[PDB]
Amino acid sequence: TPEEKLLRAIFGEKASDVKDSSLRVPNGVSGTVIDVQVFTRDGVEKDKRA
Amino acid sequence: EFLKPRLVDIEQVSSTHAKVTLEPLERGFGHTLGNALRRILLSSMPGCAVTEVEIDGVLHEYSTKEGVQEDILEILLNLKGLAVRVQGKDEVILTLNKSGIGPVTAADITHDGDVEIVKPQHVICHLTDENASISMRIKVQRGRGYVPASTRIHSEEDERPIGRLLVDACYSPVERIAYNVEAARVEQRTDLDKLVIEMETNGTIDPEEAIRRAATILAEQLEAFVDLRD
Amino acid sequence: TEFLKPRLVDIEQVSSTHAKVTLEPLERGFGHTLGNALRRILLSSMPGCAVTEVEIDGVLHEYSTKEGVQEDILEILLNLKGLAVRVQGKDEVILTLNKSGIGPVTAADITHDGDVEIVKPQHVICHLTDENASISMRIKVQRGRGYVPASTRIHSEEDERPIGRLLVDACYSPVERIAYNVEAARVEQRTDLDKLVIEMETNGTIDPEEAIRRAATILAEQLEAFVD
Amino acid sequence: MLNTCYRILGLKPTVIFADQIMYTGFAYAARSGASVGIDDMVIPEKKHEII
Amino acid sequence: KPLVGTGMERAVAVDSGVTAVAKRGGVVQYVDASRIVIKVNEDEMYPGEAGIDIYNLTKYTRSNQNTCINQMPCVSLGEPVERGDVLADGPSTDLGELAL
Amino acid sequence: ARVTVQDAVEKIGNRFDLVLVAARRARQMQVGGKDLEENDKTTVIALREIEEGLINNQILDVRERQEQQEQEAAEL
Amino acid sequence: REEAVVWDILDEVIREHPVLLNRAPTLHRLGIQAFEPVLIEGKAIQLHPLV
Amino acid sequence: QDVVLGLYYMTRDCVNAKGEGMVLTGPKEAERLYRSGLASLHARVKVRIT
Amino acid sequence: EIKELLKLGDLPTSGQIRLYDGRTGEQFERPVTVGYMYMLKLNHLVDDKM
Repeated sequence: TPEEKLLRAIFGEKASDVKDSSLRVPNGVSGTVIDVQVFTRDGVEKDKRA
Repeated sequence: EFLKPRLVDIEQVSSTHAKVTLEPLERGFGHTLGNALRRILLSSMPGCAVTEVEIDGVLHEYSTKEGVQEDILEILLNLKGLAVRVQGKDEVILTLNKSGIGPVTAADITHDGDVEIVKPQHVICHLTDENASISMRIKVQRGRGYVPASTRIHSEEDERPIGRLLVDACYSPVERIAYNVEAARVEQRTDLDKLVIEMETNGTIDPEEAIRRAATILAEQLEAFVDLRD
Repeated sequence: TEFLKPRLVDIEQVSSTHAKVTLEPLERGFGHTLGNALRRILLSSMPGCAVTEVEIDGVLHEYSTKEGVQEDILEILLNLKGLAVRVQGKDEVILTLNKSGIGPVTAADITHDGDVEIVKPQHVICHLTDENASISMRIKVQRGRGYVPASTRIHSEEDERPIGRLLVDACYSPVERIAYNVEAARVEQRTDLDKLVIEMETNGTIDPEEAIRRAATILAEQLEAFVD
Repeated sequence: MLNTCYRILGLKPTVIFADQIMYTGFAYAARSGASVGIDDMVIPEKKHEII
Repeated sequence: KPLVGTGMERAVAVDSGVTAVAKRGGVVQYVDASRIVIKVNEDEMYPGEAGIDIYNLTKYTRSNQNTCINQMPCVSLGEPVERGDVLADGPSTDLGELAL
Repeated sequence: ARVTVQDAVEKIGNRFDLVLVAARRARQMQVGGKDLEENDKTTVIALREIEEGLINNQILDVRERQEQQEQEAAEL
Repeated sequence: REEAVVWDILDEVIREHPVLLNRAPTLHRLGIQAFEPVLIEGKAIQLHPLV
Repeated sequence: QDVVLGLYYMTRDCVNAKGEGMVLTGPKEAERLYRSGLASLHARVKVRIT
Repeated sequence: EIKELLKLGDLPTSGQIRLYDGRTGEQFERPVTVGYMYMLKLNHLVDDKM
């Protein structure tokens, strides 16, 4: 919008080129993490953790 | 012109049992002091108990070291009933190393100068291999009542490591307190009682020290009624 | 180790024989251990003075009926049992009442001695009808501790009583009714704190706030040989 | 006892009296310890001859 | 356990699948938090190249209702185990019985 | 504080207009047209005025038509 | 984050604000009543016994 | 259901309890007599009520 | 046959003990029952209802 653009030039912040959609623990539940599974489609390179 | 209850002989039935007596109790006061104290002893006696264990190669409580025949969630439930005394310090960090087949008891903890383990045959875990090994660094603190591990997670202060297993702490040396007010006969009086406070601790708190530590909790709380300040 | 003492102790005065103290915030569970040891001291062991026996010169039995008075003999004793009398020095003093006229016999019509001091002049003792101007008796006040019914001493009475020595229930303590009530309160992060709310009357002779004070002294002195 | 207290005094004393009747019934019911054992339910002596 | 049962608990905890019941008699050789090793007797052992039985337990896993289901060993070293015995408790079981 | 509006229903004897007389008045405190308070909200203050006799459906109208005579002054 | 002040503002927003409790199969008109809340700790809605 | 079993137990009468046949001086004297441990909660007394 | 066991543990045959109150310290009149009920814990947890 227009006001959001004036708020940019005053502070010159870079545009965000990607939206954050992380996985987050549900509300009000807390406890250790006892495992992790990582499946990879055949044809993409595994990250350092998988 | 009331009489004053005076602490008298202390029968000691076992290392954990005990009985006291308060000889010249006036009429009607056997139950006023008897239950006023028993609600003080079961609530507010200071003791020490484990507060967080840290084993050498295990990450979380739901793991299982190889060589012992118990989960890491079951070693913590055996440590939580570890009766221990700390003489001068506030918090200590005990240590336990052992290898070879056979049970691991509290007698195998590295004997520090102040920390005096009281029940030295308390079993902790069994090692069922000739080349197994456990190494844990327990911790001990002082407090009163019962503070779960969830509460202390708010006062963790950036608990950096992820190998720090936390156990719930129940610092209280007494487990049951009865009493019986029976008839006492002084050399010349018509109405007089005799209180018999039969307390049973877990070998940590001294009996005589445990009743003076109560009256200074009660007589200190009645300072408010002695002067009403509006 | 390091406990929690009460601040913001409010006291509300209404009908000066009455009074309702509040208090907070006490530790968890210190509401009952405190207010209940106080209620046991006000009711059972608290020094005071009250009448114990009377000598109606014209009546010789608790069930009989005296001339001129509109009332009975029993309902007479109900009046004296509630007479609030505070004596200064002695422990036994035998007052005498002798009234004439037509109407109700108030309390100030008794003789007054050198240290005895009644605390209600308009207390009615008996309504006296006309033509008589006649009533007489001996009221016997003495000091003691707690409350002592007239049933237990008569069961074991060694102080011999001639025919016509009525035995009136002796209530020594100055508190008439006392009952606390514990409730929840917080200290801005702890939901489990207590708030003792005492509430006490008295039979005139001593203000309520002076009874709660001199009761905690009786209980704070028993622990004189334990605290340090 | 509550139906008469409403007709005679209105709603202010009947709301402040339906509580105090509850704090007195709860309190003096605990002093009973009205616990139901197995000696309570009594079989009549003549349940066998009547059958 | 229940202090007041009906004797139909040893059959509802064994005839289910949670317990790890022995398959041949013998003698326990190595109990551990996640494994048991029974060394069978001779008369129960087959003639040619039989060896031993070895039971793996299933430590903390996930059920359908998200509760946890893991087995704990209830034997020691040297304890002779017989055919039809019970070696590993399940979830809601204790010494073979069914404690809920 | 309030537990029963039985006093307010005495003055306004309907209970369907006491909810309409008090919502109109309680707006005025909420939007600071006016300030007649023991740490109360604006809907328990409007009921402690009706309970005391200083507000009803006529005292709100006539105090509004005395606003126009005020607004007529500054209207010039 | 539930700082120490929001509990001071949440205790002040709930001053005289009545909430409407209502059970599942509302048969008659007394299945929906209002109550002045008082903040407790836990996860269960308390409820007066007479109600 | 339960506050009515408390009212019932309190306002019954035995035939011979502690403190039987005595005479009291009002409800403030009975509650101060039962809580003191002298008279039973339902013993036949005679009081004065206004 | 339940009564033959309570004479083995030296208990009151009637099955009812005389409890004391916890706070006041006084004794419950008319003795009470005390036993051992095997209690389950249904999984209608309130953490999933709220």
